[PDB]
Amino acid sequence: NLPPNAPACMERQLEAARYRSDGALLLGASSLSGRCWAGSLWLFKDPCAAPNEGFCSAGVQTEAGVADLTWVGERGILVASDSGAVELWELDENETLIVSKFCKYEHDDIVSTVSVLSSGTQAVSGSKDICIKVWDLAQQVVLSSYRAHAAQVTCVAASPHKDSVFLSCSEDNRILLWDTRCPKPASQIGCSAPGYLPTSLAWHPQQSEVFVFGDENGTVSLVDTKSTSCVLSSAVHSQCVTGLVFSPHSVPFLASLSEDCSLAVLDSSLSELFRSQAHRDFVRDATWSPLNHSLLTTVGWDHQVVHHVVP
Amino acid sequence: RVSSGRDLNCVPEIADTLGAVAKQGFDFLCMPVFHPRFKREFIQEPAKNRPGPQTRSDLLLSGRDWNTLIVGKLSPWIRPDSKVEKIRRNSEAAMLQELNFGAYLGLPAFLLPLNQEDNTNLARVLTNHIHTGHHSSMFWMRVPLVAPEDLRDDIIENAPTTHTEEYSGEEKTWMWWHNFRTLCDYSKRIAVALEIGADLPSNHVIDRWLGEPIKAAILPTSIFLTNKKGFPVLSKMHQRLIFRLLKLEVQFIITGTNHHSEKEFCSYLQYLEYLSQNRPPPNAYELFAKGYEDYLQSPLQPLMDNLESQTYEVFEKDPIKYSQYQQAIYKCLLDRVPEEEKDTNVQVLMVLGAGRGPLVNASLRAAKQADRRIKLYAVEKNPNAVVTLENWQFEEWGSQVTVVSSDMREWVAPEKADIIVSELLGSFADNELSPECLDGAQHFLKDDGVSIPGEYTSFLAPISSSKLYNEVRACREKDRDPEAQFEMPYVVRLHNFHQLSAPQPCFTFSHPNRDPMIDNNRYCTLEFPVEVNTVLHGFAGYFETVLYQDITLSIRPETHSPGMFSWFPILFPIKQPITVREGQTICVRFWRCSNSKKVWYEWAVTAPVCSAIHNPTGRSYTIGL
Ligand SMILES: Cc1ncnc2c1ccn2[C@@H]1O[C@@H]2[C@@H](Oc3ccc4cc(Br)c(N)nc4c3)CC[C@]2(O)[C@H]1O
Repeated sequence: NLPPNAPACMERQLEAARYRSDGALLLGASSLSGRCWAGSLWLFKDPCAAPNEGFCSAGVQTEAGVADLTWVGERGILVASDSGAVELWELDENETLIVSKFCKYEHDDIVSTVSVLSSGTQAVSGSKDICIKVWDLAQQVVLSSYRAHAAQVTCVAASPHKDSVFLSCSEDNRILLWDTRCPKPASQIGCSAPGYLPTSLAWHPQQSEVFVFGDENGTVSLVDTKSTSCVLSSAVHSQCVTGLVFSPHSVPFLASLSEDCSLAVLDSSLSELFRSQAHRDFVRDATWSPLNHSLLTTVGWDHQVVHHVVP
Repeated sequence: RVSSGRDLNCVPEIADTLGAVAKQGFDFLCMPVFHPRFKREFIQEPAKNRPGPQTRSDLLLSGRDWNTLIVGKLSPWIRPDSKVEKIRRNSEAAMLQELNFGAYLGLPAFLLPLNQEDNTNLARVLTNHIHTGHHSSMFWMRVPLVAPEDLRDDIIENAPTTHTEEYSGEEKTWMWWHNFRTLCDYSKRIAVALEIGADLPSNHVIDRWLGEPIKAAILPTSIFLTNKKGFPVLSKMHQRLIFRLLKLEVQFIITGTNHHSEKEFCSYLQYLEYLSQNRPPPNAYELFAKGYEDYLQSPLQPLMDNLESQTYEVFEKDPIKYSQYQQAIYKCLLDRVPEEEKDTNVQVLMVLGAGRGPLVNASLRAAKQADRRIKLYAVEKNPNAVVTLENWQFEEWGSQVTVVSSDMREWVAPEKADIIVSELLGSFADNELSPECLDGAQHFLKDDGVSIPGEYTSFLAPISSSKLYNEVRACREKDRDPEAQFEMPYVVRLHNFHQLSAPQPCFTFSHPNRDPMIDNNRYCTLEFPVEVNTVLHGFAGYFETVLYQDITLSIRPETHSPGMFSWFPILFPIKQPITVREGQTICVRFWRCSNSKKVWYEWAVTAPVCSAIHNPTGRSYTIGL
């Protein structure tokens, strides 16, 4: 049975997969081909019933596509839309509907990346318009707007525990460490060699001065913000590294998403432990189960919701 | 009357989006033809075998809508010049796919960015698409005045923005365009879509775009200031550039989201319509020249060829020209015959090249003003024009005017003249052979006789115009030298060009020619200081003439006779464009050559670099004697 307001079918291009603290799967999907080029938001309190539409807890459609997604708390959903808007949608009191809280058109091009800051009162967005905007979720406004980059903004990642700190990476080849407390907030960091364009960023969930980045060539790199010249790097993929996700474990695992249609799971030394060729198209997200730590869920453009058992 | 477009990178439903931009008043729409985020694979499995459709169907709009209202846009992930081989190969395949689809749709224009220095492979793939078939479709190269790297906020603590002046660096995006269109061999299908930023660069950086084929101007919503009532407006400097671009008749494109959210998107449009309506109106010359902008014409050879009726008609509808001729005669008559002799002395006036008689009438009007007695001889070689003259002489002029049907160099005059009047001048003064004509006639001018005009001087100026270079290049005719079109001058209303240096005098002739051995041949060296970085495409030619004393005519822009629209400037092109840096001198050499049968010009640039001698022996261009 389909909930009220929920669309009859889901758009083929699965963009985001986000497990909530309780274990309920949040889905982001875009219609990238055919007549209508829009998107939708889905909730699966039963993650084993996704992508099947008639077996969801909540569903809604968005005006335009969904380039990026993020859980704002336990009821809020922050969306990066093709429209140029950063949208905030809120779960029903019964968690059966997904209602629009705000839709602000602040960016001049597609919004591709969103990360909510450690508190949950603020968020950062990155668009093809080369800008980075710091938002006030409560006030429904842009607090700050930064034109630090020279090409489109590929990834923005808020610090695990600092509301002033966040990472960014662009097609201008710069990885920028941000601190809103400094008069000049960004700082250019990374390895000595310029190399290949950065495409994905992932803060370490335990070491607050360590993160990982993926490049356009399939290389995953381990970076220390302090020593500001990388030591560890593994050519994990044959194509672009789309995303990097850390497992909830005390000694976390690193999931590697790619355009090569595969998923890899790496250790502390960036060594391969698992690999999944389950997808037949681009892998667009990864989300580790909060309930079963060894379970990892991925979505792709092949409309598959694969549940991996990670050893 | 501004033709405008809406740039969108998000179109959920094509029909609703089209109707939306239509209601807002936009003439066309720039939109993706494939979803901007829909990255496609062509080599690697499994992503290669992705099920279709790859985009939205052509059936969604009528053929007419596609041909007229849609401007395609290349997908932002297509990076043909990427450092990653896999990306380079894939973007080549994706670029071809997108361009082929837009050609399939019959799109009038398609946009591609120049957002970096190296676009060699983007040029190789586009050029290849142009040479795959034969079509009219335009390619608008989306290029900004200021590169993003040069307009980024000074917020990177360890990587600061340069506060030093870099004259050449500030002109870096022009070089991107220059190199891209050089590689594509100046295809007439490749034009500029010039993106204007919030902060304008130095005027030199802007001027660097003069003479370039700008077909569209892209204005982001962000550059618009907010006025006291809350309406989007522009700075006085942004207005200056808008007015400049309005003259070039570009299509204005609005990009970005609505930042003046209280008002609608048509407020950005309304401002442009307001600016368009509040410019100086088309003055007598600008209204006349309309239509002839950068339109190349062969200069007339009225000696070798007999001019048509409607040509003399056009010559005639120039009041200022003949007003001045009248005044020059009126002045000469008073100087030649005093008030005491006002009834004893009858001045013998000879109009040499009388056409349909505007100078015969102007001489009569000059006499009925100076209150003096005149005898007229209206000499004309064109027997067709003579029919007009003899029907005029019978019905009006009477015995006062003697119509002579002869070549002025052959005519055996019964008596001598006090004044010989003529209008044998071309856009380059002596190009219609005024010197040779008047030398053959000066035997029948009294020993103290006057010539109106008495003196003429031509002027040259170096110009930059990629539009006019390409316009000439396209003048290739079968059954002749494939490079002949560059070895000939053109009468053109120069519009999209840049004058690289102040006009300097070239050739001077004086009548009567009191010289014992008359030589109309000339060799002249001109040194033109250039204070800009540029590309030399040719030389604009002009003239000035002394009819009598202070009574003159001029087409030299600094001294152009006001309201006089008879002569348009002349153009001497060069076969190969020449790069000129700031501070360098353009040295040109010009010769006026002749034999017994023909006259011509030869020319060559000798600095900063040499050109070949243009028109050796008059091989491509001669004027018949
Ligand atoms: C040897 C000889 N003998 C007798 N007549 C002679 C010749 C050589 C030329 N002509 C005659 O001179 C007349 C010339 O009058 C004009 C009138 C207006 C002009 C406006 C412009 Br713009 C322009 N470029 N040139 C102009 C020329 C051309 C047309 C004309 O009627 C010829 O037949």
